[PDB]
Amino acid sequence: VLLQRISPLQIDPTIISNTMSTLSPASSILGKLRPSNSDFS
Amino acid sequence: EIQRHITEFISSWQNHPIVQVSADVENRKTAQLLHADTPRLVTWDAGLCTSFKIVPIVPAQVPQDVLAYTFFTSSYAIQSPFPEAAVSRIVVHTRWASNVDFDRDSSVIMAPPTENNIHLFKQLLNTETLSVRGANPLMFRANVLHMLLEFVLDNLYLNRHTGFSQDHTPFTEGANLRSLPGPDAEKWYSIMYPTRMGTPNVSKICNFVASCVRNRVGRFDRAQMMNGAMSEWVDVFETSDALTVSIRGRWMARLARMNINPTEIEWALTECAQGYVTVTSPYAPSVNRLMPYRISNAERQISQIIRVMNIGNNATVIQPVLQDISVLLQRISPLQIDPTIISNTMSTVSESTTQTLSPASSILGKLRPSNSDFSSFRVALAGWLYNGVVTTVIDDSSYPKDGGSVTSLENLWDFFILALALPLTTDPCAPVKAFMTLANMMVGFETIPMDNQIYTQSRRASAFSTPHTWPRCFMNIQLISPIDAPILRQWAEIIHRYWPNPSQIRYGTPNVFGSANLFTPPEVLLLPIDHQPANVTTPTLDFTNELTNWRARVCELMKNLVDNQRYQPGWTQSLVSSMRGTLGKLKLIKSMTPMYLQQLAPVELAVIAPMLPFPPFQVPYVRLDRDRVPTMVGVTRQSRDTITQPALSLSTTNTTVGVPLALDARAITVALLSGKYPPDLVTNVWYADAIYPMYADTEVFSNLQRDVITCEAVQTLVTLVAQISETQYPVDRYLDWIPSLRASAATAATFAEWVNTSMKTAFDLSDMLLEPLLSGDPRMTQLAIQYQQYNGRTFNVIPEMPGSVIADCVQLTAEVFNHEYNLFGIARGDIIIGRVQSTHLWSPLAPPPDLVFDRDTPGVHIFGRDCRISFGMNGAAPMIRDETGMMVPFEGNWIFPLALWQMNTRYFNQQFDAWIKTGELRIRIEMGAYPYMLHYYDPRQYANAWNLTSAWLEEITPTSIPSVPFMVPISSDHDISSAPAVQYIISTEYNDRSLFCTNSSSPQTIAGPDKHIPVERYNILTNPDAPPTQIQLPEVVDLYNVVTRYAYETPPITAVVMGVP
Amino acid sequence: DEADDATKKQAKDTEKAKAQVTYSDTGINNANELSRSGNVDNEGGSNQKPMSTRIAEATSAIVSKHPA
Amino acid sequence: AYIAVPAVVDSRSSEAIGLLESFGVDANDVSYQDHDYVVDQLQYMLDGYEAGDVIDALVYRNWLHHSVYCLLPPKSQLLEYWKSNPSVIPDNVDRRLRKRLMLKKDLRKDDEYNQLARAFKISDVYAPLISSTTSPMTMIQNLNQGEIVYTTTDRVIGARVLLYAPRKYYAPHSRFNVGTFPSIATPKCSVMSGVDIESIPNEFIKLFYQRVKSIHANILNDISPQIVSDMINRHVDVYRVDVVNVLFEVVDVADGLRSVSRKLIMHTVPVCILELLGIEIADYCIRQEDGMFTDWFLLLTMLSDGLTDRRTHCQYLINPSSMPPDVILNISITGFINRHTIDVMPDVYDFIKPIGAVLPKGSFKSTIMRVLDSISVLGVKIMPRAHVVDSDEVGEQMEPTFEHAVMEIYKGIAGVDSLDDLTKWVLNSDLVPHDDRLGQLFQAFLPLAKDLLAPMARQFYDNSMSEGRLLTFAHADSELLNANYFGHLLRLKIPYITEVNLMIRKNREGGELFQLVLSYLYKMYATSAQPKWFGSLLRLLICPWLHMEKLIGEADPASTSAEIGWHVPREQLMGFIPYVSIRAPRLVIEELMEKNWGQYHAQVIVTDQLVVGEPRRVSAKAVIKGNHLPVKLISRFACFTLTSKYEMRLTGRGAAYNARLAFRSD
Amino acid sequence: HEGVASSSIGKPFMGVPASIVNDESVVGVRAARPISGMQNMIQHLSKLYKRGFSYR
Amino acid sequence: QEYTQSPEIKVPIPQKDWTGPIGEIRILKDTTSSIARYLYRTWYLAAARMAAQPR
Repeated sequence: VLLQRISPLQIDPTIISNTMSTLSPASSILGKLRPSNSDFS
Repeated sequence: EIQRHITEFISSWQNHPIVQVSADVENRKTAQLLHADTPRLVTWDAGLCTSFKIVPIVPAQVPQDVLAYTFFTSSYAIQSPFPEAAVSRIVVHTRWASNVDFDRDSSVIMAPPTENNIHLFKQLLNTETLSVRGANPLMFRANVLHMLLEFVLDNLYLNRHTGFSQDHTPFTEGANLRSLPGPDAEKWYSIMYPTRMGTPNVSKICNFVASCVRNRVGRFDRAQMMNGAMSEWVDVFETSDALTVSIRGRWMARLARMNINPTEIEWALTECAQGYVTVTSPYAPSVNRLMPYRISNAERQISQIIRVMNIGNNATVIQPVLQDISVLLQRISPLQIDPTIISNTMSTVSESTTQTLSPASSILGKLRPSNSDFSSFRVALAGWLYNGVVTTVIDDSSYPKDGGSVTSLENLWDFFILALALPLTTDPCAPVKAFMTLANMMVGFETIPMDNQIYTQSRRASAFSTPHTWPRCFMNIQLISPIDAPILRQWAEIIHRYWPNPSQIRYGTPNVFGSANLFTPPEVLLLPIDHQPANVTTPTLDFTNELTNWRARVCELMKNLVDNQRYQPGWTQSLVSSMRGTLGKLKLIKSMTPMYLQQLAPVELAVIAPMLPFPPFQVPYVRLDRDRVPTMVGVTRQSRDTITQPALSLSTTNTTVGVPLALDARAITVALLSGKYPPDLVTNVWYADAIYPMYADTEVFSNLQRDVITCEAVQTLVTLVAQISETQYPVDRYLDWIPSLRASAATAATFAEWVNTSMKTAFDLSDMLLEPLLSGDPRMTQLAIQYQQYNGRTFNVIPEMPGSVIADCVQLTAEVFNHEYNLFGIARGDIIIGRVQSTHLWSPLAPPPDLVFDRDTPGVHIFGRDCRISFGMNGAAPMIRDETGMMVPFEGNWIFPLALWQMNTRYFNQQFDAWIKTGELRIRIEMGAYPYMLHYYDPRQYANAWNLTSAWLEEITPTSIPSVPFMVPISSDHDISSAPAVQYIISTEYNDRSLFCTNSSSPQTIAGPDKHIPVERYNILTNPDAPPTQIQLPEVVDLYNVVTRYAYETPPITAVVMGVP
Repeated sequence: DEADDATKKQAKDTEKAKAQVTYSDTGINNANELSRSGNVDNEGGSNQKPMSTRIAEATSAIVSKHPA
Repeated sequence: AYIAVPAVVDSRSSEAIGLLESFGVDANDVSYQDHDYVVDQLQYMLDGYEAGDVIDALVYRNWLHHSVYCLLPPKSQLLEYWKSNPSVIPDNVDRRLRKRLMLKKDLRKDDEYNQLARAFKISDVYAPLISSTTSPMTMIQNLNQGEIVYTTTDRVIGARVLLYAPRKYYAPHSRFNVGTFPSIATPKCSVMSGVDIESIPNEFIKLFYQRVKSIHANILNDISPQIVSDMINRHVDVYRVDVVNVLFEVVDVADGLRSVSRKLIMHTVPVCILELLGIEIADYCIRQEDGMFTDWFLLLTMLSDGLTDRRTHCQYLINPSSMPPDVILNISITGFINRHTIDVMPDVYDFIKPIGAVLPKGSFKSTIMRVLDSISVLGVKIMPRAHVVDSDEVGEQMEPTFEHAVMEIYKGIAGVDSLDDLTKWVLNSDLVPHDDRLGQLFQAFLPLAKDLLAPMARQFYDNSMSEGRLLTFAHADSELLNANYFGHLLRLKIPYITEVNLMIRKNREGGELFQLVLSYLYKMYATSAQPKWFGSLLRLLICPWLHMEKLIGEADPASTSAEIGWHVPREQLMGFIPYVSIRAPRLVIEELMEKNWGQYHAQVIVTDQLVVGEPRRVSAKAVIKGNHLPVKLISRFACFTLTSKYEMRLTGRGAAYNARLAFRSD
Repeated sequence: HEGVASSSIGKPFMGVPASIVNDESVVGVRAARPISGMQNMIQHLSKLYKRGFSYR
Repeated sequence: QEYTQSPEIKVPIPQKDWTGPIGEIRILKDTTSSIARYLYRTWYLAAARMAAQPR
C-alpha cells in the first residue's frame, strides 16, 4: 500500500487497448490479459 | 479542514485530462478509410491584414491649465491614425479588423499590460496549478510554442481585392483608396492611411505624419487583363504587419504550385478513361482561376503508409472496401447471370433410371446457384488490387469434411468445384492446396512420399498456408513414380504447366495525381491471370484462353481417373458411360466468364482504379516459385534506441500487416461456369454509357487536398517536438532561453495531442488526424515500409520528407519572437529585489545600469545547490551558508536560482522579508522568462511598492508563480512637482520594447519616460531611399508595408470541364 | 442566364414549347465566356458598396468640427 | 442569385414566416422556392440508393432551371392507352406499329402485331429515359439539360412528378431566390452559414450540409447573415421558438483591473427570455447579497441545453460553491453568433399523461420550484407550489423515513460502528468514492430500496395519479420504473455540480458526508440512459405562453378563454370538473368546438368536505379508462396547462359516475 | 445496432425504409450517421424497450 | 403479482463505461470492467455474422 501510494508511476491499462484496437490472436491476448480490472497487489 | 477537503474534491473534478481514447474503433477507421474529411484550404480575407493593434493606457490630459484646449486636435473631432493618450502600448490581437468567410477557431488575444495575462500561459500542462493566478514556470517553453503554433495556424488566409475610389479631397494627390465591407466602415480610412491626415498641429503624431512621404498611398500596381472584369491582383500601401504579410505570402506560394488549369484535367481524365469518356475544356483567354490539386509523390506515399498502418491486422476494416468495389464492378460489368445454362446442360445427359447414383442430379445439388455467387466472385476479383494487406484465401467449409474419397461421387464433384475455384484466389499457396485437395481424398488407393510425419499425406488441404510447407514431392515431380501413382503425377504435371501466368494493365495518370503504388513501378497494376486485349467490339464465344484450358484439363484428368483399370470395375457400365458424358458435356459448357476475365475485366479494373478511395497496394505475383513468395510486409513508425538512420533501424522495428479473407468455392465456381452478355452489345458504347456518370465526381481531387494536410501535420509535429525533446532530425532552436522542464515520454504525447487538436480544429476536420503515430512514442518518428521474400531478400521503401510551409512559418515566428518577445508579453532576464527610494522617474523596465549586478560583480555572494540557515544567538546576526561553504549575514548582494525560492518559499519569506523591507540586502532571482504586469502611479504623490512585491513574493510555490508587478510613472507633458517613490522590483535588461508613444497629442514630453513614434518601424514612409518592397523582418515588424490583394476565383471542376455526354 | 432567356424567347417566338434553335447547352464548351455584369466598376473593383457610398465614406472619414 | 438556408422553405407558409427575420437577415425582391416535395423524394429514394450518391447528385443539381418529370406507363399499358386513344401516338414511332394501332379487332391472336409488340422497346420513342437502373447523377444531369425528362419508375429526385396517361394504366425568378439545398453547379451560388451543423434539427438538411461541407469545403461561397442583408437591401404556429447562443467570458475582477480567466459558450438560450430580462452586451455580476445566484443567471442556465468552453470543447460545469478552485462571480457577455428555430414540443409527449422528471440529489429543486411558482402571463398560473410532488415526499411519510432507514446501515458491516465511521470508511481523503467499499455498501443499500420503499412508492404514486394530474420529481430512474409509474418519463440534468451544492447545504437530517454518499448511491442505482437537459422541459413549460401573451394579451379575456373537463349529468341527485384549460385566439377555439370530445369516459368519485378555498369547491377523483387526449387533437396553435388538480364545481354523499369530456367557453 | 453497421448500408429491410439519426459519440461533435432499415427497426424497438409496456 | 416484480442488480454497469447516444442507443466501450463486455462481444459478432451472411 505504501509503495503504491508514494510511487510516481500510475498503472492505466488503456495502453494495450489503444495499441491493439481489438477467435483471433488480436483479441485472444486481450481476453487472457483482462486489462480492465484495477488490481495490482 | 473541510475547506481543504472541498478544494481537493473540486480540483480532482476539474483536473480531468482532455483526451479521447479510441473506443468505437472499427467503425471509425472503416468510415475514414472509405471516405475522408477534406480540409478547407482556401479562405478569403476581406479586411486589412494585421496582428498588432495600438491600445491606449492612460487617458490623455487634453484639459489642462498650462495649454489651452484650442490646440489639441481631439477638441476638433479630428480622427487620427494613432490613439491620443498619455501612454500608448501595442499588443497582439490576431485577426482584428478582418472579414473572413470561415474563422479558423484560433485567436491569440492579449489584454493590455495593465491587465493580467497569466491565463494564456497557464493553459497547456498546468493541471496541478491550484490558484487561478500564476502558472508553472517549467512549461513556459511549451506554452509559447503552442501560442506561436496558434498564431501561425490562424494567420493562414488569402487577401481579397474589394474595391477602390478616387479621392475627392486635396488631402492626397489623386490617389486610389480601398474600401472594405462592414457596418461602421468610415472609421477604417484614418487607421489604414496614416499619411492622409492633415498636420495643423505640432503634436508628435503631426510631426511624424509631416516627416512621412506623400506619394505612398493606396493602389500603385494593377493587373487588369480584361474589360468589365475584376483585376486579377493589385498592390496597395496600407497599414499592415510584415510578419502577417510574409506568412500569407508563403501560404499563397505553397498554394500556387498546386494550381492546375483545365487542360491537364482534360488530359488526365481522358487518359484515365482510356478514351471511353471524353471531356472538353475551353480554348480562350480567361479570368485567372485557382484550383490547387497537384501534389508530389512523397506525400502520396506517406499518406498511403499512414492508411496501411491504420488498416493493421483487422480483417474487418477492408471488408466494406471490397464490398463497395464489388458493387462498383456490378454496376458497370456487362457480364450477367444466364440462370439456365447449368440446368440446360445437365437435363440432356443420357442416364439409366435403374441406377441409384446419378452424376447430373448430384452436381445440380452440389452446385446450386443463388447469384450471391456473383457478389462473391466480384469480391474475389476486386481483392486482386489488395494482396499486400488482404490474402483472399478460400473458405474451409468448401473442403470435404474429414477426408474425401475418389470412390464417392459427391467428393469427386467437390474436388472439381475446388479445382476450378482455387486459381482465382490471391493466396500464394494456392497450387499446393490444389494438389493436396486431390492428394488427400485418395490415400491408400494411391500413395506418394511426404517430407515429415506431421505434415503427412492425410492432413487437411487447407492447412498448407505457409510457403515452406510445400512437399518436396510436389516441388520435384520426379518423386511421384508413374507406376505406383499414375494420377498424381499427371495432376502435378497439369498444375505445373497449365497454371495461369501473371500480367499487368498500366492504369492511371501521373501528371495530375501522384503515384500511390509502391513496391511496384508507377503506372502499373499486377494481375494473377494473363490479359490479352480484344481487337473487336462484337464479342463472341471462344475457347482459346487459360481458364477454359484449365477447366478442360481438369475434365480429362477426372476422365482418366474414372477410366483407370483399378477404379472402373468397381463401378457399373451405365454409370461409367453417364459420367463420361457428364465430364465431356461439362468441358464444353458455353460459359463466357473465362473470356470476360481474359479480355474486358482488366480494362475496366484499370478504369476503376484511379478514383478509388483506397489506392491499390500490391506486391509481386509469383506462381509455383517458392523463392520470391512474399512474406512479412511490415511498416515502421519510430526508431528504437540510438539508430538515427531508418535504413538501419527499419529491419528490426516494424509491425507486420495482413489478414486472410475467406470465400467459398461454390459461389466462384457457379460464377465461372454461368454467364453471358446482352444479346447484342458493342463494348465501346456499353462502357461509355456505363462509366460516363462515374467520372463526374471530384472525390479523388478532394482526397488529394486531404493528402496535403495529412503530410503537413506530421512534419509540423516533429518540428515542434524537436524543440522540447532531443530528436534525430536537424532542427534550428531559438527558444532555449525560456525555462522548461525535462520532458518525459508522456509530456511529448500530451504536447502532440494538443498540436493535433489545434490543427484539426483550425482546418475543420472531424475524423482522426496524425493519431496513428501518437500510439507510439512521439520523440522519435520515421516513416518506412518493407517486405521480404522467402529466401530472405528484403526490399524497403523510405519516402523523402517534403518541406512544410506550416513549420517553416512557425520557425519564422519563433525567430521573430526571439527579438520581439515584449509584444507577445514576456520578460527576458531576471529581477532584482531591493529598496530604491528616490524622486526619479526612470522606468523599471529600463533601469539605470548602476543598480544591476551579475555573477561577475565583485563582492556578490552566489548561492545555489546547498544552503543552510543558522540562527543567531545573544544578538549575533543570523547567517546563511554560501554556495562555496562560507557563512554570510543577511546583508549584501545575493544571487538566487528561482528553484531555491520555490522549494523554500515559506522559510525564506519569514527569514528575509523583514530584511528586504527595512535592511540592506538585494537579491537577484534568476528567472529566465516571466510575464509581467504594469501599474501606473501618479508621480506627484507618495507611492509604495511594498504591498505589490509582498503580494507577489508570498505566492511563490513549488508549482506556480504569479506575474511580476511593476510600477511605471505617468509621463506628463508639462512640468510638475516631485514626490518620493519607493520601488522594489526592477528588471535587468532593457525590457521596454512594447512602448509606442508617450503624450502623443502634445508638443513634447517634459517629465517621465518619453518615446517618439518609432521611426524604424515605418521605414517605407520615413526613408525615401528604401524601396517599397524592402522589409527588415527578423528585427522589427514595421507596422506598414505593401500587401498584394488577389481576386482569383475558385470554381468547381465540373463547371469548367463539362464532359460532353 | 442570358442564354436560357434567349432560348425561352426563341421558344416563345415559335409555337412549340421545345426549341429547335438554342443558344444554351450547346456542344461547344465556352466556360470562359464573360458578360457585362454590374458587379464590377470601371476601376476593376467590386460593387459590393456603391461608388457614391464609398466616396461619401472616404470624404467623411476626416472632417473637422467646431471647437467645444 | 440563389441562397441556401438550413430550413424547410415552401412558397406560402415560408413567405408568411419569412425565416430571414428568423435567421437575423433584414429583408417583392426575394422569391421563395418549395422543397417539401424534394425532402419527401429524398426520404423515398434513400431506400434503393446510397445517401452519399444522392447528396452528390442533388448538390450538382441547380434550381434556377425549371424542369419536370413525366412517368410513362409500363409497356403493355402504354401500348394500350395508345390503342384506345390513338390521336396521341407520337410521330417518332414506326409506321407499321402506329398503323396497326390505328385499327379495330386487335387482340392477342395477331401474329405480326405481336412481333412488333415484343420487338418494340422504348429507346427511340422517348429519348431521355430514366429507367429503373439509371444512376442518380444522370437523372439530375438530364433535368438540367432539358425541360422534360421521361421516367419509368416513381423513385426519382428532381422538380416534379406528372402522369403521362390516365391513372388506371399505372399500377417566379426574382432578383434573389432562397432555398434549402445548396448547389455548386453555378460558379456563384451563395450558401449562408451563421449557424453550425451541430444544432440544425431536421437531420436531412443536417446530412446534406455535413456531406457537402465534407466533400466540397473549398468551393462553397459561404457568407454571413449580415452580408446577406447588405446584399439584399442594396394561424400563428405556436411552439416555434427562436434561439441563440451566448459567448461570455468569466472575469476575476481583482482590486486593480480586469482579468479574464475562461471563455464560455451557452448553447440554446431563447431570444424572448433575453428580451424580457433585457441583457446587454456588457459585464454583469451573478451573485446575491446572501451568496447564492440572482435567479436570472439560474433561469438562463436551467433554460439551456449545454454550457461548454472555447479553448477546449468538453462539457463544462458551473461551480455553485464559492470555494477557490473554480469560483465564478463576474460575467461579461460578448455577443451572439448563431440563431435558428427549434420545435420545443418533444416527441415523447404524444398524448397527455402526468409528467415525471428525474433529477440528482444536489439539484436546485427548492429554488426552481420557488421561481416556477411565481410565474403568470395570462389569467392562469403555470406551475404553482402545487400539482408538484417533491422527491423526498414519496418517502417522507413513514415511521422510519428512508433517510433514517439508510442511516442505520452500518450495522451488519464489519469495522464500522457509527454513521460517521461509515462515512470515513467509504470516503477517502480525496472525497472521491472508493469503488470497492461503495460497491460493497450498495449490496446492503439495494434490498432496502427494493423492499422497504418500492411498495409504498407505488401506492403513493397511484394515489397521487388518481386525484389529479401532477408533475412528479424523483431522484432515480429505477425509483419511478420499479413503482410502475403511469406517466411520461423524463431524465433531466443540470449544468451545475451537485456534490458541492450538497456540501454547502446543511441540516439535511444527518451528516453532509452522509448526503454525499447517499447521492452517490442514488446515482449508481439509476439505470443507464442518456438524460436530456432541463432546458427542454423548462422551455416547453414557459416559452409557448409568452407568445400567447404577445398575441392575445391585448384581446378580450372571455372571448379567448376556454377549458375542457368532465361533465357529470345534471340528473344525479346528491357538474363540471376541469381537465385542461386552453387560452387561444377566438378562431382557434371556434375550431376546437366541433371536435368530438367523445369516447373519453372516466369514473369519478367525488366525496369530501370542502377544500378550503376561494370558491365553494369539493375535491373529486377521476380515473381514465379509455384512451388519453392527443395533443394534436387539441391543437398546435393553442397553449394549455400541463398539470391540474381535480375538484368539482358547485353538499351530500358521493358515488361513482361514468362521465365524458366537454368543452365549455363564453 | 453496431453489429450490422458495416455490412448493410442502404438496402431497406422488410417494409422499414432506411433513415437518418445523429449521434454524440466521440467528444463534442455530432454527425448524421445514415442508418439502414434494420437500424431504424432497432431504434424503434429500443424506444419501446426503454420506455416499457402498457398493459390494458 | 407477476408484472410488478423487478430484477435486483447488485453490481450494475458503471455510468462512466458508456458513451454519447447514437439516437437512443449508447455504445458500450470495450474498456469496461463489468461482466457485460463478453455478452456485448458475443451479440456483436452474432449480428455481424448475420449481416454478412447472404440469405
